[PDB]
Amino acid sequence: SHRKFSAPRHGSLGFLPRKRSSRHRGKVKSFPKDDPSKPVHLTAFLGYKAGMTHIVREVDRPGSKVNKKEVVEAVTIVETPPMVVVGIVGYVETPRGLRTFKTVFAEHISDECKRRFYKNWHKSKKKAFTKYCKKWQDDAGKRQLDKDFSSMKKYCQVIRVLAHTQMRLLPLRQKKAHLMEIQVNGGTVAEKLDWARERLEQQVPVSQVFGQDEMIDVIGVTKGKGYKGVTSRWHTKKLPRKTHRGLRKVACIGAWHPARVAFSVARAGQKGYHHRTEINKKIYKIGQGYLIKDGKLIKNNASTDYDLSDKSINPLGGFVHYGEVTNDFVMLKGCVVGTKKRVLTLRKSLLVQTKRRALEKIDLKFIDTTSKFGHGRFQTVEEKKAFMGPLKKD
Amino acid sequence: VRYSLDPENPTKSCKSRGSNLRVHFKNTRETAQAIKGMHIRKATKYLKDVTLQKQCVPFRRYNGGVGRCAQAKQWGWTQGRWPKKSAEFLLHMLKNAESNAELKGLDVDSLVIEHIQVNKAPKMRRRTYRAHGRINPYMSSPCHIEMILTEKE
Amino acid sequence: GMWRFYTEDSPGLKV
Amino acid sequence: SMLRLQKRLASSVLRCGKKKVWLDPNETNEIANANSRQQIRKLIKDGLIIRKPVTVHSRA
RNA sequence: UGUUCACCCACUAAUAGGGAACGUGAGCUGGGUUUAGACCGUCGUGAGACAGGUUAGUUUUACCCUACUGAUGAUGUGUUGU
RNA sequence: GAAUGGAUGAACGAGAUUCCCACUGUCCCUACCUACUAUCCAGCGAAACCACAGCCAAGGGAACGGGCUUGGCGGAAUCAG
RNA sequence: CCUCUGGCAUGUUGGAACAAUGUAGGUAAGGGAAGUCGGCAAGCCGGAUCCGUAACUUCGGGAUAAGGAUUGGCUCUAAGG
RNA sequence: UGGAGCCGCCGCAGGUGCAGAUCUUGGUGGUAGUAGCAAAUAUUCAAACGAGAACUUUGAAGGCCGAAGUGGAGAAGGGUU
Ligand SMILES: [Mg+2]
Ligand SMILES: [Mg+2]
Ligand SMILES: [Mg+2]
Ligand SMILES: [Mg+2]
Ligand SMILES: [Mg+2]
Ligand SMILES: [Mg+2]
Ligand SMILES: [Mg+2]
Ligand SMILES: [Mg+2]
Ligand SMILES: [Mg+2]
Ligand SMILES: [Mg+2]
Ligand SMILES: [Mg+2]
Ligand SMILES: [Mg+2]
Ligand SMILES: [Mg+2]
Ligand SMILES: [Mg+2]
Ligand SMILES: [Mg+2]
Ligand SMILES: [Mg+2]
Ligand SMILES: [Mg+2]
Ligand SMILES: [Mg+2]
Ligand SMILES: [Mg+2]
Ligand SMILES: [Mg+2]
Ligand SMILES: [Mg+2]
Ligand SMILES: [Mg+2]
Ligand SMILES: [Mg+2]
Ligand SMILES: [Mg+2]
Ligand SMILES: [Mg+2]
Ligand SMILES: [Mg+2]
Ligand SMILES: [Mg+2]
Ligand SMILES: [Mg+2]
Repeated sequence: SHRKFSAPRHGSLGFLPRKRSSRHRGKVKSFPKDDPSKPVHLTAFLGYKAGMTHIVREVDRPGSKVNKKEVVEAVTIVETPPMVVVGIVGYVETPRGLRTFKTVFAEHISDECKRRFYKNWHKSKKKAFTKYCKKWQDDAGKRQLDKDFSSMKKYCQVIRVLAHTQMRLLPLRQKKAHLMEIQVNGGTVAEKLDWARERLEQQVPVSQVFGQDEMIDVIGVTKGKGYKGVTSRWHTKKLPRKTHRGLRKVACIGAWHPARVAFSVARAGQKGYHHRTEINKKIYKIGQGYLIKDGKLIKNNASTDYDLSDKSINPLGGFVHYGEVTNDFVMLKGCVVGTKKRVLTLRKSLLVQTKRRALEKIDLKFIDTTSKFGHGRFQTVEEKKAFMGPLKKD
Repeated sequence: VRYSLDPENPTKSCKSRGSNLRVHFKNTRETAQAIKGMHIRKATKYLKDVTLQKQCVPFRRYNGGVGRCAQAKQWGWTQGRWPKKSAEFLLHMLKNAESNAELKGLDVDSLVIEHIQVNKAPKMRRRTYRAHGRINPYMSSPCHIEMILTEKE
Repeated sequence: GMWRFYTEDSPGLKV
Repeated sequence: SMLRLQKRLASSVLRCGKKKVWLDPNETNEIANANSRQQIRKLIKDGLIIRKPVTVHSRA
């Protein structure tokens, strides 16, 4: 018989094999369509989820009840120290797909990057790209290099730069810097390639990719939760108290007579550590890192035009389970995928953004900087020292 | 006695067996496959590693429910265990064949474990008392081991 | 042998 | 080595529990060849086996 | 109401209809049917009967194979990593 | 329907109902914690069950096939469920 | 419930983990039986002293009815041989 | 391989030929190194013996039974424990 009282089914099939993702670094499954017209640029970046916090802002959507009313708002800090371009890699269209065609690597490559290429660095002699870099200083090699670049000019269509992180500049344990292919979207391929050939071995900061009040897509791996039962992993009803063989289950897997259990039926398995591409996360603040002209410039982070203090986005006692954000960072609206410390791919949108909400200009009023390691009540240490007065530790 | 598979050159091939040993036939079999073909000094090392869990014995044939372990990747296998009694029972046997080489007058650290073979031995039986007054068997499955080393270097 | 069912259970009851 | 007998006899001689029997762990072997009581009574007098005091339960 | 069914109240965009061994008891539950204990009515001389009412009444087993869920791996590419 | 006992009835009942107050994770709606398990390991080590076996759709067929026909197809050995 | 006298080695094993399902305990915002055949299960209540106690009744009961208040520590006073 | 009896022909004689009987007696697998060795809070350090110690013994500590006892004595029953 039919099921009596209808109800929409639990969980989406558009997300499954609900298995542990192969990758850790979230792949960009599609870069935006390079119109050939606008100038060249990078489409993606690779940051790190340092931590959350508040903002306060005046909102300007006329019509709303909240028009010209200061709301608060959660935000993620994605610490994003500049990447280093160490390669380009040409692709060519085929009817089979999109074959990689030619990879030209830079001359010098950091041990940050070289780390990646060995499973055990302690034990290696660190001999990678050793016979490669010989090419970059002779007649023969330099000529072959030029012919490779020329061939890419003749044949290739898509060009991706290879860059990698500056694992050096982070509070993370790891030294093995994440590489990633990032796509150069812009003018003609010959122009496109000579841009990336100029950028080779060079820094690239965040502000060169992204701008403020820009919708971007966060790509990463979800905070993993191990083996989980069907009630956790699918949000199935619990069965009642009296159930004899347990109650965090599904009762009827399936009907008798497709005499197999279907792929659509809810089963217990891996919950979390899935790959996920959340879209439309507006950049409220691209924040300038600590720098030196005479003394430190720690202010330039979490100070606003209306606050004017001497904060950084770092709260008291740091971001928890992370560190100090001593580098440039972006500040997205809302939560994003994954854990603290997780490497996170940003990506420019796939989509022509023209909604009132997606063109809204964000002027921040106040960044909360109170500790997250307990219930914080002081924004800065100087404020605390004022409020408390002197302590026995003096 | 007659061993299965008599040696090629008896001159330089010491022997051993140990009959009717309380060691799990199945565990003893897998660790005897592992050891087979080794140079006797490697074999001994390998069994003392198995004793302390620095190396495993991959359970290939008799692998039903036997757990995975990273140590098995050395062997090209997913299963693997650290059967201690089996290693203690064919570290004694190795000791004896090494004894007899020394007696025979062979170079002891040229000896390869050329042949080793775990047979089932007649079973013991003691009982286990079960629900609703049923009485089921609770039987050991002991094993005859025997082996042959040979001068190869 | 194994108990299985009670005398007054008589498993597959179809009166 | 093994002194469960010597603790029993000791206890019975002392007329205490065998909680209260204390055998000197340094001088074990001497106790080991005590087998009889009166051998044990000797070791009682020599101070190798001793009655422990009562566990104090203050009424205060 | 054990109900299927039914009806009523309320909300709603709408409160359409069915199938899958009248889907689904090693998924539950066991209220109801449908053992044995008992009561009542009608019937029977009686033992007993009653798609007539009532109340009390043991819901076993998965470690096999498959299927599904997730988990190591597999052949290939000389090996290995990207 | 009147000792096949009728009508009653305080006290009593691990007896059968219905409502109200309180109280609650019974529920909306699920969540977190603890211990013993299950898990992996050393040692030890049973049983039921077993024609052969074990991926499907449809067909016909003793009128609901694992095996047959026609199609889809098929990749060692395993682990927890 | 904790202790001395006396008695034991955790009930036929150990180690490492802390997943899902369980078994046995707990706790839960707002609502409070909307859950379910059914308040099943758990929760409320609980001792004592002082008040206060209905209908009904076989006048014995109902009755700890219900419903209220108080309770510690310390330093004193008075009353009982 | 084995180590002491055995066959051809003509007649006679029969407890004379097995795949099945939920057949009988004996043996052996797969299941499987799987289920399992989870009731009643608890172990730790050093030493001794010893081929060998998670488990013996001694000492030290931490715990429990908590006099309706896991203590001290019998009855019945066992029969040398
Ligand atoms: Mg429907
Ligand atoms: Mg039940
Ligand atoms: Mg916090
Ligand atoms: Mg039993
Ligand atoms: Mg019995
Ligand atoms: Mg049905
Ligand atoms: Mg079923
Ligand atoms: Mg059932
Ligand atoms: Mg019933
Ligand atoms: Mg009946
Ligand atoms: Mg298991
Ligand atoms: Mg009448
Ligand atoms: Mg009359
Ligand atoms: Mg009558
Ligand atoms: Mg069949
Ligand atoms: Mg215990
Ligand atoms: Mg123990
Ligand atoms: Mg016991
Ligand atoms: Mg609540
Ligand atoms: Mg309902
Ligand atoms: Mg209801
Ligand atoms: Mg109850
Ligand atoms: Mg009353
Ligand atoms: Mg003879
Ligand atoms: Mg005869
Ligand atoms: Mg036969
Ligand atoms: Mg096991
Ligand atoms: Mg006694």
